[PDB]
Formats: sequence, structure tokens, C-alpha cells
Amino acid sequence: GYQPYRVVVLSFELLHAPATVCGPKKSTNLVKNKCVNFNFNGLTGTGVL
Amino acid sequence: LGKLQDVVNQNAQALNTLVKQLSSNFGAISSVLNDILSRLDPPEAEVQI
Repeated sequence: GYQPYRVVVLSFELLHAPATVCGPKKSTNLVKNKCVNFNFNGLTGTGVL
Repeated sequence: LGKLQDVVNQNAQALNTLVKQLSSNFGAISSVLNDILSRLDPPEAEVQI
């Protein structure tokens, strides 16, 4: 208790704008006009582009 | 033709209201199910959902 403890707080502002930092996952080609499952910067959905 | 017209509005308005009810938190962190699911594991996502 008396001895110190190092603390780091990582605050991520998930702004609905271009994302400067993103994970290591590799993207894939883009498909259109067909019902597909899509991910964009973390926004996940299912539909037709 | 007010009477008939009135009927239509009474219905249409109701539907609109219902649809808008999908954008309310009701206390959850977000009103979008996909965001809650993609940010939280099921053990903590159950409470929000």
C-alpha cells in the first residue's frame, strides 16, 4: 500500500470520423450488389452495397 | 374531406413515432444493437440488451 504503483489510462475516443489507429486485421476485396456481411472500421452489418 | 384525411394522419403519425422509438437508449449505453454486441462480451451485453 505505501509503496507506489504505476498506472496508465488508455482513453479511446470512438469518434464517428476517420480512424487513425486500427487493429492488425487484414482487409479484403470489396464486393457489391450481393447480400454480404460487411465491416467498416468496426461498424459491422449485413446488407447490399 | 377532413374526416377521412384525419384518419390517415392518425395512423401515419403513430407509425412514425414507433420507428423513432428505435433511437432511444432507454438506459443502455447505445441504441444500436450491433454496437453493443461488437463492443461487449455476452456476459456484460446481456444487461445492456
